[PDB]
Amino acid sequence: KKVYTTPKKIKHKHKKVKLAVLSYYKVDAEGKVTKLRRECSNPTCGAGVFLANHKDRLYCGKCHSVYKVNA
Amino acid sequence: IRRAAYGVVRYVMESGAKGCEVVVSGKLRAARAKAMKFADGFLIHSGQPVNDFIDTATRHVLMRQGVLGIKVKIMRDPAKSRTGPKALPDAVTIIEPKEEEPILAPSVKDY
Amino acid sequence: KEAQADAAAEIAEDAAEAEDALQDYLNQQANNQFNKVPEAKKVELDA
RNA sequence: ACCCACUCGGCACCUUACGAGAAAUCAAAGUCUUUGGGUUCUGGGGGGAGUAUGGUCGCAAGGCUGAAACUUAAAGGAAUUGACGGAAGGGCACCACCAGGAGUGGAGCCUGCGGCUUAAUUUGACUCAACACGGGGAAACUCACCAGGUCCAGACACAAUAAGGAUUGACAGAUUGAGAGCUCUUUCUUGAUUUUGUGGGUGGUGGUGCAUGGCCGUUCUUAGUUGGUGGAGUGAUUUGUCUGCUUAAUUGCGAUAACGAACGAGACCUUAACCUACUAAAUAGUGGUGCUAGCAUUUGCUGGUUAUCCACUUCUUAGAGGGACUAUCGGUUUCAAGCCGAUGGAAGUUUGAGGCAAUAACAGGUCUGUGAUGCCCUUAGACGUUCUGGGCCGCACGCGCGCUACACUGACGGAGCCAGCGAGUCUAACCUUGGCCGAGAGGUCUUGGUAAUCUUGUGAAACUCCGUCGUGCUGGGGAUAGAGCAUUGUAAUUAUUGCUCUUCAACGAGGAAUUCCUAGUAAGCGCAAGUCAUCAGCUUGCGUUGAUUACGUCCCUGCCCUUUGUACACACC
Ligand SMILES: [Mg+2]
Ligand SMILES: [Mg+2]
Ligand SMILES: [Mg+2]
Ligand SMILES: [Mg+2]
Ligand SMILES: [Mg+2]
Ligand SMILES: [Mg+2]
Ligand SMILES: [Mg+2]
Ligand SMILES: [Mg+2]
Ligand SMILES: [Mg+2]
Ligand SMILES: [Mg+2]
Ligand SMILES: [Mg+2]
Ligand SMILES: [Mg+2]
Ligand SMILES: [Mg+2]
Ligand SMILES: [Mg+2]
Ligand SMILES: [Mg+2]
Ligand SMILES: [Mg+2]
Ligand SMILES: [Mg+2]
Ligand SMILES: [Mg+2]
Ligand SMILES: [Mg+2]
Ligand SMILES: [Mg+2]
Ligand SMILES: [Mg+2]
Ligand SMILES: [Mg+2]
Ligand SMILES: [Mg+2]
Ligand SMILES: [Mg+2]
Ligand SMILES: [Mg+2]
Ligand SMILES: [Mg+2]
Ligand SMILES: [Mg+2]
Ligand SMILES: [Mg+2]
Ligand SMILES: [Mg+2]
Ligand SMILES: [Zn+2]
Repeated sequence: KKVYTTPKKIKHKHKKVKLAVLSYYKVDAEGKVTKLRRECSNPTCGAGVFLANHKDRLYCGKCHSVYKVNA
Repeated sequence: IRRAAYGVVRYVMESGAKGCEVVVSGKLRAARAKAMKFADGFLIHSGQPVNDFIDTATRHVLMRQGVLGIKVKIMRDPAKSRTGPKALPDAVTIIEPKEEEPILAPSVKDY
Repeated sequence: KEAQADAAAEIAEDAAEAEDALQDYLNQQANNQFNKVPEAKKVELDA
């Protein structure tokens, strides 16, 4: 055959990061829980799931894609 | 390879077959392909009687070394034919006459 | 000889075979039997 | 001199074999395990080797005498059977010739093969038995090639990670050929399904057809193989199975230490021929009558009418039978098998044509048909797989299968107008009539058909007729190219095909070579089927028109058969 030419530069798939996750429910004091990170408006999402915060962005992850909700 | 084949041939023959044939093609233990014919009794290889009497099958026996052919051919006693022609087209039988008591000046009987 | 006698047992096995000698359930309907309630919880839709 | 008989002693030959031999063979090579007439010489596995050394002879070259170490399991004899031979003798055949046909070989293009080119131009095959072959007519797919982008569909076993998250997905934006979260930016989501590592699997048009199955091609357009009782040999074997004769045939006749047999050939099977005789039919069809149109009238002639009825089976159809068995007679021959001619016959070339087809052989082709397969290689930056685009068509040239032509037995324009084998749409867009629109290509509205019912009488083509052209590359020929319109398909650019106009090449019967063919055959012609969304210059069948020439020979070629040689038997690679 030929056996391995290539121009270097391989790729990596994904880390998924690490992220100890939910430290985000904000209490005030003892024991009131004020719950940061607003929750999604669609029936498939039972308000357990939330919206991410970027520039211009509030995004539901439980919708894999669907329903951009902007505020 | 013989003991098995020859064993088959004996059972088929004893099962009343006019004849049968066993072929083994492949490679056993020797890197080169060899083949054996095993056949007994009577078989015709040509014509319509082929379809009528002989029954064949091939079978691939897959083993460690490789794969062998089993080609088996069984010919059935045409006498027993049941539904079909009861002999080869070859067969011609003449019926056997009977001794006569000739002469006997004519006379006649009555009723 | 070992082939001929091979067919001795082929006849034997053939001649001795010429004569020789509820969990009720039904999982089709068991899910219909287990259809009894107190099997779930649904409440949602805040804010 | 010659003839006949007889007898000694010669050179030989013939036939037997009592007898001998391992056998070929031997009146000695016989009278040898039932071993003794006399006598001389030589040999004791194959090499080493007639070498070394000594002695002796010779002018010489060389003669006589003549070891050993070491090496090696065979060397060797006669015969049997195969294989082969650039030996002899017999055959067979249009993949051989003769007598001829029609051609290829020259020309343009079509197609395949080599070559070169290429990022890649995927690859198998190289005399008959590679090269219009792989059903191989590749725009994606196909696809195996090249340029680049994804995904695991890495079972399962242990181990590691980890319920504080093992892992999964993605909006926009960057990015990308791309509304692929491929990757990255930000950070939601997901819940033990994955992940990481090892072991172990799995896919591969990756290698090996020189590891195989199976299949197929070839030997083979051939006629060979074998066993029973008997004859010969110690035996492997042989005779049967053969000079001749005859057949397409080891088909027979005849000769015969053989007789009578089986596989193969033959029989058989299919298809094309023949049925006024049997069984029938609105899904085939005729006659008669109602209904009905036109022309003539004197009764006639030529049509319409899926059922207005009655009758029938010649034509059509396919079940069952009949028929041919080279019959009758006559020529010729061992008056044998056969052969030939004539009459009759639907049929007399194995009736024509196929299918089936023994033993055996090849390192023939196929791992690129197969979830047939051993083993090798590869297996996440993949030789797995998928997506995007390209390539298999690339063009100084050599080879091969074809197609269309060079015209007046013709092109062309009108018109006469005649087949057969097929195929055709259910969870569907197949075969398509008819009416419109359009020069055409085609478009549109509908309709019959799962089919002897509709397409379809497939009104096909060559061909027949009446004209235009008049030998001038002409109006023969249609290569090449421009310009426009359509159709298939997501896609047509390197132009899928179709239509119209214009352009109007080579080719004026083709050197040496070489293919194919003996009757509804050749050749000319178009049709249907496969392939197929679109694409036949291909193939497989079909019918149409329909000749010239053999009816022989072994000259060329090819291949069988004996005879003969063999030191080959892995068999002349
Ligand atoms: Mg036979
Ligand atoms: Mg036959
Ligand atoms: Mg003797
Ligand atoms: Mg000639
Ligand atoms: Mg010629
Ligand atoms: Mg060819
Ligand atoms: Mg592609
Ligand atoms: Mg994917
Ligand atoms: Mg693994
Ligand atoms: Mg491993
Ligand atoms: Mg494979
Ligand atoms: Mg190879
Ligand atoms: Mg081979
Ligand atoms: Mg093979
Ligand atoms: Mg011929
Ligand atoms: Mg012989
Ligand atoms: Mg009839
Ligand atoms: Mg006649
Ligand atoms: Mg080879
Ligand atoms: Mg294969
Ligand atoms: Mg090609
Ligand atoms: Mg004309
Ligand atoms: Mg128009
Ligand atoms: Mg001209
Ligand atoms: Mg013209
Ligand atoms: Mg000519
Ligand atoms: Mg077609
Ligand atoms: Mg083809
Ligand atoms: Mg010999
Ligand atoms: Zn949501």
